[PDB]
Amino acid sequence: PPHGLLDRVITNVTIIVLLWAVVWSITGSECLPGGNLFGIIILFYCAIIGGKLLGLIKLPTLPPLPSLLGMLLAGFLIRNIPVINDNVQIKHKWSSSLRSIALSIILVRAGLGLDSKALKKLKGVCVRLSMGPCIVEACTSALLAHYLLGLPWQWGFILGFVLGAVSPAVVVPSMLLLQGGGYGVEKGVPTLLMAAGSFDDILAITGFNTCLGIAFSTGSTVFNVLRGVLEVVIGVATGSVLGFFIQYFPSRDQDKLVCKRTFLVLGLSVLAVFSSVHFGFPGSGGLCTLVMAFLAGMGWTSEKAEVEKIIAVAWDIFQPLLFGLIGAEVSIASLRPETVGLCVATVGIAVLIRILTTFLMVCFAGFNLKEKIFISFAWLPKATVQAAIGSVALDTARSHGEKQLEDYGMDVLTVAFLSILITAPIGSLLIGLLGPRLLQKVE
Amino acid sequence: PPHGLLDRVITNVTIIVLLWAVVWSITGSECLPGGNLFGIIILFYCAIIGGKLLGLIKLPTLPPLPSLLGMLLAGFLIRNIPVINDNVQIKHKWSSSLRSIALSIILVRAGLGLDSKALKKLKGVCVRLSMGPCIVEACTSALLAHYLLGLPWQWGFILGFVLGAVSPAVVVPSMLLLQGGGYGVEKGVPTLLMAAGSFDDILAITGFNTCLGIAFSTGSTVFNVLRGVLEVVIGVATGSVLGFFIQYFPSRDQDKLVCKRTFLVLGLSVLAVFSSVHFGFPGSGGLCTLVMAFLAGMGWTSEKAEVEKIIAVAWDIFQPLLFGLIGAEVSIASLRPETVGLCVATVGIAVLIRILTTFLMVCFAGFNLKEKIFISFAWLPKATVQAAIGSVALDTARSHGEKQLEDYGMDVLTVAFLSILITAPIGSLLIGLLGPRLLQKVE
Amino acid sequence: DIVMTQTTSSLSASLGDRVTISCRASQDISNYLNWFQQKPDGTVKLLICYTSRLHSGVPSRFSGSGSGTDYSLTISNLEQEDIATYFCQQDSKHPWTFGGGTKLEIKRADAAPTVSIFPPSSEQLTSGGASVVCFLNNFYPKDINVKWKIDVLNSWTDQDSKDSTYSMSSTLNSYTCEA
Amino acid sequence: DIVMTQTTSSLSASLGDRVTISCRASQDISNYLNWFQQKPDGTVKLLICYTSRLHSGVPSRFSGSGSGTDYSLTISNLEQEDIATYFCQQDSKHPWTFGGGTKLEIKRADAAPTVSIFPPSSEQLTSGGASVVCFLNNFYPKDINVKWKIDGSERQNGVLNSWTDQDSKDSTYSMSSTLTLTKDEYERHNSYTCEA
Amino acid sequence: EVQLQESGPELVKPGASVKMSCKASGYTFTNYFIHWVKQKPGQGLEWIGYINPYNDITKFNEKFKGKATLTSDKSSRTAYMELSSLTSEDSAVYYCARCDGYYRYYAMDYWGQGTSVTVSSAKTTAPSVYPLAPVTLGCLVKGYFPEPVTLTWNSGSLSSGVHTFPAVLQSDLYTLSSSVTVTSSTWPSQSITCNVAHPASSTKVDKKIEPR
Amino acid sequence: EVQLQESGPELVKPGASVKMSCKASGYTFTNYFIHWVKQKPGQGLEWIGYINPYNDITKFNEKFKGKATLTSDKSSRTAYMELSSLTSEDSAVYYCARCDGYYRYYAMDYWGQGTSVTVSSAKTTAPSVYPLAPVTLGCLVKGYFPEPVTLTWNSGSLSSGVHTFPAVLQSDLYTLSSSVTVTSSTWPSQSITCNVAHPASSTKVDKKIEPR
Ligand SMILES: CCCCCCCCCCCCCCCC(=O)OC[C@H](COP(=O)(O)O)OC(=O)CCCCCCCCCCCCCCC
Ligand SMILES: CCCCCCCCCCCCCCCC(=O)OC[C@H](COP(=O)(O)O)OC(=O)CCCCCCCCCCCCCCC
Repeated sequence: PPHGLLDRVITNVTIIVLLWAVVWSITGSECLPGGNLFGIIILFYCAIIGGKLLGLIKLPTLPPLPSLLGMLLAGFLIRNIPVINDNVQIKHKWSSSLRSIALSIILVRAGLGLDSKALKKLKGVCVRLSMGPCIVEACTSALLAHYLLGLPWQWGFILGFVLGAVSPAVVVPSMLLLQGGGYGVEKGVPTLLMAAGSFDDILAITGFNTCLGIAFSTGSTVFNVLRGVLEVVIGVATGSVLGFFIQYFPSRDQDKLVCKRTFLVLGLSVLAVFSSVHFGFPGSGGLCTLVMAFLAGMGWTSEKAEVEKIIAVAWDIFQPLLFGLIGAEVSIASLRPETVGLCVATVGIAVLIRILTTFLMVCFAGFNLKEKIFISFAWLPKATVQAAIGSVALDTARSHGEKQLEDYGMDVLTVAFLSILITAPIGSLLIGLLGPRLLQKVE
Repeated sequence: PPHGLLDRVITNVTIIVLLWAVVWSITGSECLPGGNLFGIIILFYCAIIGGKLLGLIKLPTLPPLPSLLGMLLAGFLIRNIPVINDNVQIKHKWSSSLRSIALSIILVRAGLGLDSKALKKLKGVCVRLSMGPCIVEACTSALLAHYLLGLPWQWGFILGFVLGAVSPAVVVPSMLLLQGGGYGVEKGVPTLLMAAGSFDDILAITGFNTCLGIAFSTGSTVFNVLRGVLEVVIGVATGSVLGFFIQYFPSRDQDKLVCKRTFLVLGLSVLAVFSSVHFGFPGSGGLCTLVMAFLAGMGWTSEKAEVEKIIAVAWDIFQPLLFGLIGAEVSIASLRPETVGLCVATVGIAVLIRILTTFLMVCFAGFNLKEKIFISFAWLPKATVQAAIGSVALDTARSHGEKQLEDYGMDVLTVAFLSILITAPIGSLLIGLLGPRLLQKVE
Repeated sequence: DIVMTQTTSSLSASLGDRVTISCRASQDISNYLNWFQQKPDGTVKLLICYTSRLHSGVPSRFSGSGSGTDYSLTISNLEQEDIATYFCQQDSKHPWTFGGGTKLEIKRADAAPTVSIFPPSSEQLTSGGASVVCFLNNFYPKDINVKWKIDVLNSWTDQDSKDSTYSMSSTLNSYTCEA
Repeated sequence: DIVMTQTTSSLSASLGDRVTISCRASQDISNYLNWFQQKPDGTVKLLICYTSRLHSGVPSRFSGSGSGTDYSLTISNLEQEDIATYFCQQDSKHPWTFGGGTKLEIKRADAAPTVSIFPPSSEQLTSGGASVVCFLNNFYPKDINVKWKIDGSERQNGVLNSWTDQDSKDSTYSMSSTLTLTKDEYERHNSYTCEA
Repeated sequence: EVQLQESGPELVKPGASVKMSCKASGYTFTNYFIHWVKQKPGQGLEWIGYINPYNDITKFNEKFKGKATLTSDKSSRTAYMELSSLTSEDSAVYYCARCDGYYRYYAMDYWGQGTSVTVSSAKTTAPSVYPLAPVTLGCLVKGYFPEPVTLTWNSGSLSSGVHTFPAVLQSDLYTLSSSVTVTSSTWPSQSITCNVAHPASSTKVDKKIEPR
Repeated sequence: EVQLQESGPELVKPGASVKMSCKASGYTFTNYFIHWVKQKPGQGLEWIGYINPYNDITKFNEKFKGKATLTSDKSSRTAYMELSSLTSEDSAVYYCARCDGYYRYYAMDYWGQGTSVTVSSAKTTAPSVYPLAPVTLGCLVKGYFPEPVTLTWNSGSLSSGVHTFPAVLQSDLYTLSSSVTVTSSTWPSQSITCNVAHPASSTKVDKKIEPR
């Protein structure tokens, strides 16, 4: 009977073909070239295959390249090869929804994986790490843009803020892997990085929104600033109430305890994210999910392990979708060689300054030199916020009908895409490498 | 802390509300009154609640009423109460797809649960039980319709054939429950009833189609008859190849063996059903699913138990949907007292003759009197085919623009609905009652 | 398709007698000859479904007898609100077809039109138009003849509700109008 | 509302000189003053994007100089295929506004129209109409005037004029005038004269 | 009770499209068929087609296949008919009636109020009053596009002899004509005038009719 | 090579609606913007609006807001414009041009061929040809609706002096006016008769010119 590599490959290809055929039979034209579901399925498969292929290649001393690069390249190729792009189209609504769901899953994972005892003893450190680097990188990015790119100050700051938020989708999985091996959980480095990861897109989005309002002279800056404070407050409050709720009611006496708990956390996080977006407070959803998951994990001292295992499986399913869609958002039109050199220079210098500032922001936290270096190099990744708000400035400029503002929006979009491309894979690789070396393993 | 009944009810209501809220947040208007998803979710919940409520009530000696009655009544009320019906609308495509998926699930369950050794020793018995009763009940139903209802002979036979196919959705679950307790698996009664269950709609549908063609003088009868033989042949062939395939390739050496096997069987069955419907051979899908599942189970001598457990969970999820939709298909317009008395009389006499004929068809199979009686009373249920093809004759008559033929189609539809209502619950109850008594338990 | 024809397009009747509108099918109608009544103001109500099944709320005076292919509708006694146009419809076959309708004129003694002639107004001549008008009204029955002895726009009035008469208006140096 | 004004609607040019089309904007567009060319057959091609950035494939003779709010397009030398209508467009603001257009007429010696007379034919009257047409052809430049001396009197109603674009061979012009009048009006006159 | 209300009279130009609505109240909308009947003046009614407002299946008379498009809205309880490429023939009154599709003896049994559609080219025009004198007298309102002139006389002249003949259309110009009958002995001095009240042009013209 | 093809000339009645298409080949359709420009005769061009054939966001000039409805179909590779409630002033040529939305110096680099739209109510009519005599002579084609006339003379007649003035509206009666110049010595027996070939009415008329 068949066995070995041939059996595995035949089973996998049959499963892929069968999934597509089932979807086509149920739906019909929607799962044929030019259809939404066909595009989604093809993007999913291509992202998975690219991740695996990139993981396979390891010629030099360094470990294999991350699957993030494979997924991003798969999406990029699907978008920027005309023949494939014509037959692979995904509605914007579906892409946004899938990316939001992936964000919810990863935020739940991060919240469940935090350590309460460690998080208690590093409070100021987390605040500094979440605030300082973003603001300093935004300021220096605006300074660079005003000179290399010629942008005015308002647009320079729009660029800085849209280039100043790290992606939990890149940081959380790697730090969770490290925490699984106990590689740095003696001072709480994984907890510090996972906690601060989710509070960095409320300072970035708020700054970007207020600067955009100033640039287009629309509305008021006071309300735009206060929106961020309100987002923080309502996120914390909703997360607290929901976490204390699910922490108690699903009780040890119920039969399907694990299934009910996982459904509750996942559904509540997804509902929080989507409803917050709907009601005009985007960013309180992530904080609410983080707080709720953290409190629920505190409630289930050790019974949460199965919940996080199921969520990890869900994340393994959803990561290819997220990163393939992020890659598909970018087009070679933005990355044209007219001025791409200066955009790359600005992104590079901004990243260097961000690393330098992150090193300084953790100086007085009691960490050793190696931990400081690891934290500095584990805080660069930038994937999700940049893709979410990358083209908003250009769209607003287009709506207003101006032409110079369109040029500025084009520069902002180019910078965002370059930052994603040259920061997500390098950051993931650097975390994977420097984890075992610089962090003190525990038993 | 909370515990007991209050905790269970609060958790369940919160889960229900959370599911609806998550779907609404993701989708939007589609999960609000008058929306498709809102209707589907409300129908699902109402069917579940009705099933549980009906199961609760048991005043007399007989056990509690079946959940089928609760689900059917939930769908019926949702359809026939104007205020609820206005806000609860489900697209016909979605209803058809969900019913087909439920049929696929139950057919897979039946196929996996068959016994090869028993099925070998009762071959003629299965053929007789699948053929005789359907044809005799169709003939007697046509005879009754021609006199009580005044229908011509062609329409009488259309009625007989649309009233002559039992539902595996009602028979298979009960016989599987009996087989779980080993209540009749010494001569193979559960296998006999489950096997014959999925070959009774190829003859019924074929007879109905040919008689409809004769009545409307469309096409040719030869091709309509040959379609059934072709359906049988291609169903058997496709089932054989697919079953021998999945019986071997997913190997003992693979990690996620159970998950891959369950996905393979379910996806292949769903694909078979839907593709057969699409290509114009409706009915070969069910036979293909039955044969494929049977052969796969033969391949996995004892490792299939987990697969059927997962499929049983899926069926527990999907049964409320199937029966709620079936109930929602019927409207009080058909069940008007103009001539409902004669329709009820015809259905009743046809069912009595069906029982009498089923008793005779198993006379020479070696069964004892009690087994013969149980088989006779376990072969009446009629739920799925009747709802699928109940209104086809009326639709064809409407399309042709005739008026007398519309009257005949109305009579056919009334008979189909009455048969469903007064046969599915009685049949389920009778199986549940007579199982333990008439069947010889094994250890 | 089936063509329904009604012999009489204007059934003259009194206010207290029995009338019978007859509808004749074309090929064959089993009993599918619904009857409709349309009032002069334009409101149409269903009277009888399936040959004789009197509809709910319709007065018992409406007896829809007649079967086979010769169909009929009868009014036991007439009343002022029974004057309308009655249509016979068939739904036996696909394209539903209505009859030509029947108007229930009320009987009265014959009259003679006034046949007045109005030469175009002097203001009209200065305007540029030249339209002569003949006004002959308060006549009965509908049978009239228009002729000119000169040296066309024709409009009729509905049956007068008070005196059950009719009016004719016609439009076009010694101008004479005769009829 | 950045309405763009081109001072000259038709500038005469020889076949070997440097022409300069001037376009001015009613506002301050920085440099977004794309130039377009439309040929007589109706084909329009982009010429110069962003003031002076010559487009790909366009001959080097075109130079889009000019800045501020007063731009200009220049032809180093005039070719026979250069004869067309040139539009200046601005995309600085939301409503993209095009210029009035400029027509390049080839300069030549001044001519005089033939101004022939054509009284309505017998078919006109039998048909039920009466049309008088003047045929003055091969005149230069386009500076012409149309007038009528019907029985001495001048009527300014019922006149149809159709012009012919610059002649591609002799660079001349043609004027077509047609008058539709009542038959009775013609019946009272027999001598028809056309002057210009 | 059950009542169907449809849109009001509409004016269209030839080659244009018109969408008329029919809103039903007093019963379950989705449980009945909606049938459309066109009654051109002079001729009797004539079936157009129907739509099932439960699954939206439409059957059309082969004469109107293409000319009419039937749609329905469950939420609004209204059914729409879309008429395309309107011509002179398409000008008539259109009815919507319901019909129980699952009753062995179904009929219409409930009709709308009518929806006059006029396909013409002219636009709003002010009516012209032409007083007429030699007993009787009328003002013979001349051409006007909009239909509802609502011609009326002063109170007192409406007692008798007020035959108001219907506005006959001709050359896309409705030509109403009225007359008033009064004894000759009562016409030495008349203070009677037909007050034309064309609302579309809002021209409340009187044009006092005088003896000639 | 990249080119855009639009629909042919179309004639519509006033108040109707017209759809015009623009099919783009030679490049990635969804990668550029589709801009619509209307050029009325005599006047200059007028920017109507644009459609982004990647996510379907349209920007409209305030003047043409409501009058135009822009849509696109990636599969069909075409962009459509809707012109509702046409008018005599909506009769003009319409262009579709692409523009690179993500280039800092974008413009409309490639244009369509034009789509003449005529909004009138007349109907196809046979042109009327009238021989003209006193040198030269003309035909003076009279009223006719469409412009496929393509007036021509016999072979060799068009050698010189064949000025064919453009067709003029003339109250929905288009009218050419041709001329032929020949010497007197060559006109004792003239075989030069203009052959009007209006194909819409297929009225191939000759109307031999006679030497009055
Ligand atoms: C608790 C309720 C759970 C019920 C199930 C939820 C829906 C999933 C079942 C899908 C069948 C109904 C919709 C099919 C699409 C349609 O009919 O209609 C097809 C429609 C387009 O036609 P419409 O005009 O009707 O919208 O396409 C869609 O809208 C896409 C819908 C997304 C889901 C399609 C893919 C479903 C694949 C599910 C595989 C199931 C495997 C077996 C599971 C055990
Ligand atoms: C392997 C691929 C799996 C990817 C996931 C499949 C799709 C399920 C995710 C839904 C999000 C995208 C579509 C949302 C509908 C939309 O955007 O668009 C909403 C559309 C209507 O708008 P459109 O015009 O775009 O079709 O509605 C629909 O078509 C209904 C689609 C059926 C599915 C809706 C319900 C999904 C609920 C899923 C809950 C997920 C919980 C978390 C899981 C871990």
